[PDB]
Amino acid sequence: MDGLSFVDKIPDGYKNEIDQLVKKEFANIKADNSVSTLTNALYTEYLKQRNNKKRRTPDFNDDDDTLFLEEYRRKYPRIDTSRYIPNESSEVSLLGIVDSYLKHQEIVLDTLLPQTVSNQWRINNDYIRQTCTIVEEMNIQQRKQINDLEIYRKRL
Amino acid sequence: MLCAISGKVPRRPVLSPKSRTIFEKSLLEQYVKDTGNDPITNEPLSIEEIVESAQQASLTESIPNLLTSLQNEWDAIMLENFKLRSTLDSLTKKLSTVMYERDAAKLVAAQLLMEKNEDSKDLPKSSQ
Amino acid sequence: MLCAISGKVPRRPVLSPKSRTIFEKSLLEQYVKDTGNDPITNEPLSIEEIVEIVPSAQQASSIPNLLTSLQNEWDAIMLENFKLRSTLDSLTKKLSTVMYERDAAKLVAAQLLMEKNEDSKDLPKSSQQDFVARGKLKAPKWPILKNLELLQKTFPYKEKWVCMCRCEDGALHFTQLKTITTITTPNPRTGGEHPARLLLLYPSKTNKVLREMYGHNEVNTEYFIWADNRGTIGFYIVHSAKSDVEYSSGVLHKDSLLLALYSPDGILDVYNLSSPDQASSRFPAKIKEVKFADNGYWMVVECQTVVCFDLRKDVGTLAYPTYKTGTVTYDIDMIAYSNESNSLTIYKFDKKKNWTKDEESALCLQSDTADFTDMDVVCGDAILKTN
Amino acid sequence: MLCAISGKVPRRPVLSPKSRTIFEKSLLEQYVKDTGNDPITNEPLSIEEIVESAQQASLTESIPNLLTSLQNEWDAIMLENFKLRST
Repeated sequence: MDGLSFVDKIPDGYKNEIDQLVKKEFANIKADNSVSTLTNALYTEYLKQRNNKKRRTPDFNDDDDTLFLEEYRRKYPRIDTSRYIPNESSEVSLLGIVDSYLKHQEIVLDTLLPQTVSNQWRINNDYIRQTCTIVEEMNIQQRKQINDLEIYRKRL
Repeated sequence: MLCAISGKVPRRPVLSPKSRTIFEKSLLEQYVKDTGNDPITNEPLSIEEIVESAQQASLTESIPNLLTSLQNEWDAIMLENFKLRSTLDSLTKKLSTVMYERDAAKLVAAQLLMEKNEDSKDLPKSSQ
Repeated sequence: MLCAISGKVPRRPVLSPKSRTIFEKSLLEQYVKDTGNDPITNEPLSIEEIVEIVPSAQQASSIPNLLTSLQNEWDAIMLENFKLRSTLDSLTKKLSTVMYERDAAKLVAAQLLMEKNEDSKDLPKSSQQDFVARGKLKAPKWPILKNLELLQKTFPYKEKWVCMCRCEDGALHFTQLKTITTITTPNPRTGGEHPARLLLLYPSKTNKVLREMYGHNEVNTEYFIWADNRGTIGFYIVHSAKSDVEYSSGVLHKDSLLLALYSPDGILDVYNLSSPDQASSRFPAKIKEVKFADNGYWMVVECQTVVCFDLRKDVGTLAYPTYKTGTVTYDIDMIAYSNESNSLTIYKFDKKKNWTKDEESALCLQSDTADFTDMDVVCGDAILKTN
Repeated sequence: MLCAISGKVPRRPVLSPKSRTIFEKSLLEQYVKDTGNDPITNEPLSIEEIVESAQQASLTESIPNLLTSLQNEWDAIMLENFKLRST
C-alpha cells in the first residue's frame, strides 16, 4: 500500500517498468412505458420524427383542404400578433429581470468551487507532513542499516 | 435554486424536513407515492411532511413552439439519455479493468514482499 | 361520483357553500330541516345556501388531457435520468479511487524492485570475495498413441486402425477400421481417435460418428476438445487471430472449466471454455505435449525441456532440461509424472527421477499409469510394454 | 434574491424548514439567538434546522417550461370563447 508521493522525488521509466510487471500479472489472470422504446429507437437510428411542415407553405386557389389551411394561418397570425404585443409592452424589463437571476445562479457555483478547492488543498496539506515525517524515519533506518552492514564485516 | 431530482429550476419548490434539500413539488410528490421515503437520504418521508418567482423571456420569434421548439426538446432528451446509457456502460467496463489491474498489483507486492526481506535476511546471514 | 351522506350516486348533485363537499339534494335537505347545519363541518347552513342542479350553460358538453399525458410521461423521464446519473457518478468514485490507488500501489513496486536489485549485487559481490507386438499390422509397423480406460483395458492407435486390448486375457477385443490420438471413455464401450483431419467415435466394433493434433475428453464425459494444424480448437470452433498458428496439442484441466493448447510457436495457451477466450499464455520450438495434474494446480509442458507451472501463481516453478531428446508424451499418475519419447522416465513430483526405461527401439509414442500406479504402460514405433 | 427580514441581497442564504423562505444566515442566526423561532410564521426553529447533488441543471428557459406555456395558450383561448359565447 505505502508509496510516498511528496517525498519520492520517481521517473517515467519506472512507471513504464512497473506497468510491464503489472501487465504480466494481468496476462496471467486475464423502468418506463412505451416512451422508452421509441426514445431509444430514435436515438439509436439517429432520426427525429417529422412534424407538421404544412402551415408555412400552403397555396391560394386550392380547394376545401386549403380553405382550412388558409383559415389556420389567419388565427395563428392573430395569436402571433397578440403574442408579440404582450412581449413588447414589458419589452426589455422582463428580459433584464431574468438576466439578474442568472447572475445570482452563477456566483453560487463558483463559491462551491472555492469550498472544494480549500478542502482539497487542506487534505493534501495534511498528507504532506505525514510524508515528511516518515521519510525521515526511513532515512534514519537506512543509515542504521548501512552501519550494521559494514560493522558486522569489520568485526569478522 | 435547482431541484434535486430532475436538474430543473423549480416553479413551486418544496423542502423536506428530514433532509434539507429543495425539490420541485411534482417530482417529490411522485417519489413519495412510488416508495414513501426521501430520495437522497432514504429516510421515512410523506406528502404531509413536505414544506412548500422565476422569469423566462419568451423569444421574439415565439408555429415554432409546436414544430421547432418541441421537436428539439424531444431530440435533446432522446440523444442525451442514449449517450448517458453509453457512458454508464463504459464506466462498468473500465471498472473491471481497474479492479483486475489492482489485484494484479497486489500479487506483485505480495510476491516482492517475500523476495525483498529474504534478500535482506541473506545479507544478515552472510556476515556469519 | 358519490354523495357524502348516504354514499349513493347523486342524480341531483347540490353542494353547501361553507364546506366544499358534493351531497345529494334529498339527503342534505333532510339534514337541514332536521337542524340548520352542514353535516361535515357542523357550521351554519340553510336550504337557500345550497347550490342545486347541474351547471352546463354557455359551455357546450380532445386536447387538455394530451398535455396532461405529456407531463405524466416527462415525470418518468426525470425520475429515470436521476437514478441513471446517481449510478454514473457513484461508479466514477470507484473508478477514481481505484486509478489513483492503482498508480499509488504501482509506485510500491518501483521502489521494491530497486531495493531487491540492490540486495543481489551486494550479496553477489560479497559472496564472491510383458511386450506385445501383435496388436497392429506387422507390414505397417508402429503404435502411435496410447490410453487406458479410466474405470478399468488398453486403447492404441496405429500406423490406420484403433485397437482395444485386454491386459488380463491378453486378447484384442476390437480392431476398429475407419492414428495419432486416442481416448478411452470411462463407460468402457466408447472409444475416441484422431488422425492426420477427423475425430472418430467408436462402439459393435463400429464407428458411430466421424466429427469433421490433440484430443481430450471433458470432465462430464459428454464432449471432446480437439486441436489442429488448421489453427483452431473445437468442442464451437475458435482460433486466435493474434497468435494465428498451428495448435500442436490440447488437454482439459480436470475441473472442466479451462483447457490448454500448445502451439507451433512455443506458447501454451490457456482458454476459458464458457467464455471461449484465451485467458493466459505461458511463454519460455513447437510444444509437443501438455498434461494437467489431478491436484488441479500443476501443469507440465514439453517442447527438450519439461516445464512445470503452478496455475495459482501462473509461474514456471521448475524446468527439467534433458539433452537430442524428444519429449512426445507427458502424464501425471499426482504423485508421479511420466514422460516418453526418446525413452520413458518417471519423476516423483514432490522432490522432482524414480524410473527410467529404454526397452523400446526407436521412439516411444505413449506412456500411462495403471490404477494406483501398480503398473506402467508404453507404446512404440510395434510393441505395447507393461512394467 | 432578497432576504425577507432586511430586504437586502443576502450574501449567505440559508433556507428554513418550517416557514419556507430564503433568509440571510447572519440575520436569521441573530433572530434565532434572540428567541428560537422563525421570523415569518413564529414557529419553532433552531440553528441546525436552518440549511444553506450529481444531476447537472441548466437555466429555466422558454420541456417543463414549454408545457406550462401551452397551458397559458389554451387557458387564454378558452376565455376568448366565452367572450363570443356570451355575446
